[PDB]
Amino acid sequence: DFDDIHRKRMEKDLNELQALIEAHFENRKKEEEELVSLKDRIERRRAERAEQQRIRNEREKERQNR
Amino acid sequence: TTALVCDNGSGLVKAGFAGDDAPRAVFPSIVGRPRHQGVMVGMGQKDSYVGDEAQSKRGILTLKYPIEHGIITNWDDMEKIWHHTFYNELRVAPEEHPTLLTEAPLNPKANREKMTQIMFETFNVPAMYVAIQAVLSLYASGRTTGIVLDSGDGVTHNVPIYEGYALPHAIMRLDLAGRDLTDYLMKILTERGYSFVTTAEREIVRDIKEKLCYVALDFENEMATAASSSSLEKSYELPDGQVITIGNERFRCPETLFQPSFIGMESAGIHETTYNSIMKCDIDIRKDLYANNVLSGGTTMYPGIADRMQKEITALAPSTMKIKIIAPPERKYSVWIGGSILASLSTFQQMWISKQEYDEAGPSIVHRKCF
Amino acid sequence: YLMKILTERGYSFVTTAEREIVRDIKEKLCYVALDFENEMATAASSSSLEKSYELPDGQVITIGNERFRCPETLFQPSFIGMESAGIHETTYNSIMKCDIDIRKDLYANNVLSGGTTMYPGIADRMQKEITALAPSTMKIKIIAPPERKYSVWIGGSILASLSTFQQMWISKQEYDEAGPSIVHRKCF
Amino acid sequence: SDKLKEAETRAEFAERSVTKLEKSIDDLEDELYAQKLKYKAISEELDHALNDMTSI
Amino acid sequence: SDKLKEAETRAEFAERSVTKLEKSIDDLEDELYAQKLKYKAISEELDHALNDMTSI
Ligand SMILES: Nc1ncnc2c1ncn2[C@@H]1O[C@H](COP(=O)(O)OP(=O)(O)O)[C@@H](O)[C@H]1O
Ligand SMILES: [Mg+2]
Repeated sequence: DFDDIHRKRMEKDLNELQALIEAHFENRKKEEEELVSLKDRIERRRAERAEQQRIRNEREKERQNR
Repeated sequence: TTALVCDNGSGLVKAGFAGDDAPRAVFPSIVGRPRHQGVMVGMGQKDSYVGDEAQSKRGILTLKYPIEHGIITNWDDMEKIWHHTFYNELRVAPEEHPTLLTEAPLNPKANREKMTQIMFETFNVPAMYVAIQAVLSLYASGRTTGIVLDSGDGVTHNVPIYEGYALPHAIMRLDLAGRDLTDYLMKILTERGYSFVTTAEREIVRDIKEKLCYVALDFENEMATAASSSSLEKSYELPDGQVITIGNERFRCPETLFQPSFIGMESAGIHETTYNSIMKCDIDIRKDLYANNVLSGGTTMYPGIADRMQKEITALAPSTMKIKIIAPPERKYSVWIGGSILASLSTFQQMWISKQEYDEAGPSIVHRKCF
Repeated sequence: YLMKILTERGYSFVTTAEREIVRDIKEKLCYVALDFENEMATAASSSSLEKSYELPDGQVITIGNERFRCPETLFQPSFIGMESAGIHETTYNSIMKCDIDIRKDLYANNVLSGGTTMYPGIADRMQKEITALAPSTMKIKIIAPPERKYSVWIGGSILASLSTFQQMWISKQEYDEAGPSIVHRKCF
Repeated sequence: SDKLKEAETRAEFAERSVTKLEKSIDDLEDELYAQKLKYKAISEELDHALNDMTSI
Repeated sequence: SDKLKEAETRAEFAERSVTKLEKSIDDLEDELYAQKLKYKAISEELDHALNDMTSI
């Protein structure tokens, strides 16, 4: 007894810390930069949609104005 | 085959196969019948949602715990909980697995006998064994001595053990536990305007207690500080909005543990029943018990309790002895980890209550040599 | 109320037959304003709202700010002298009487039905009002299917077509044994 | 005449509604992107912290 | 008849546009709200970490 405390504690004392650091690094890398880039891409597409909407609205208002 | 280490508890049922690190399925032990009428046809509405399913439909249920203070008050509901645990959370038929239940100290005999009778007749297990909830928590710490304070959610008990020889005359069982703290918190929240009454809102108050409350190192200084500054007021968002702000209710709810006069209980706090439990022991093993005080159970997870308790005991104890409080990070599942370790032992493999033995002596076999 | 406020321009409808004409006017022209005071101010300055309508015999009429004042009575029942609160606040009160744990689901699944909820622009006014009343965190969503008028009957057809429901009918022999008071009994 | 008056009127309502919807859509999307970018800035704060934690 | 046909088709197209826009709005709303809850949770756990640091 009291000799399995080493073999159940020291293991996770380093392996768990290193593995969680690895998980945090990979999750941040996968998540944050890709999300910001994708949001910028969607913003550019949204601006293009806004331009298309403005053009169509203006041309239809020009024709229909009677 | 492998053994099933179930642990009924009172508030959270923890179960899993023997030999692992953590319980496989942990879910509240509540059985809630619906209370309204119900107009949709064919919706597939059941008559009783148990376990973690009734913590999601709790808006239209009346949850009721089947275990009040360690003892079991509603046997049909407890049978339903066990059936759910075996068949849906573990999906292993009990006909092929030994079981290791756990029971608080100083409980009524009839409860234990009915438990074994159910396990042998309804579920028809091969062999079951009942163990005291504190010896397991001592197993999990890897010690062999020490006095363990297992403050669960139903009942707080304090079993001292030396060199493997338990001291039956020094067990101090006190019935203040997490549930009474939930009720007291729900009662002092009314001083700001928030009223929780329904049995469903008791769960919300429990969540508030878990996430916000903490044990003060010194009570009077905290009461004075919270009454002048506002650095303590932490806010919390209800399940529908309308955030609430908890002031000095934060450290007044768990203070009831050290002053049970708050909820009208006469007895002394958990800081003084441990010292009394030690002083009943012999004069030559008091140093070891002082040095190996073990904490377990859910309710001992309050942030800052391992320092308050040490300060209190150091105040009570003689100045020469060293007071050390073992507070492992895996406190909540300490009893179940110990249960897994005990069930995995080879020396223990012949202590099970085999079914043929029960057939020969009846349910009263549990009080006999097979304890 | 529309028939009563039309008299402010000169058009008097009195006969019970002309109530049908006023109903047609209400159906075809009235709409619910998103913001009441701004619309009242706009209709009193410009003339972009005045829509005309041809009676069953000629003599077209022009409806001004009577357009959004008729259906505004729903959100301010004080117009027709009723004390109670509008349909924007009785829904919030009906929610708040429910238990504290099912309020989010009710907030997110508010359903509109019935004919009178077909006014153009009501699904936005009601959402704005409830969002004003409700806590800021909850999401308020208003389900307004295009088949609103017949929603009750479509649901009735679905319910009558169910197999599980086939044994809930009040069979005639049961009525013969317990009288007409059978409806309040188990067969609801 | 009744039919086409109805159709054009409800169509005009549809156009104004849909344009309001488009303004709503753009505002929601841009606000979502701003919030997500704030979150990713927080994530890179945490990632700098994790690089410090590389001390372990 | 010609004006009626053209008006009806324009109306139906705009209507289907309306429905699709509503669906898109709902989905983006669900995702944005999930992000919002994620942010609140991360901030709250961050503050809990700060208070844990205060403790120790
Ligand atoms: N993190 C926590 N902080 C404070 N209290 C907690 C925490 N977790 C659980 N509790 C309290 O402990 C109780 C669970 O105790 P538990 O050890 O599961 O009891 P049992 O011995 O019946 O298993 C809960 O009712 C809750 O009130
Ligand atoms: Mg326990």
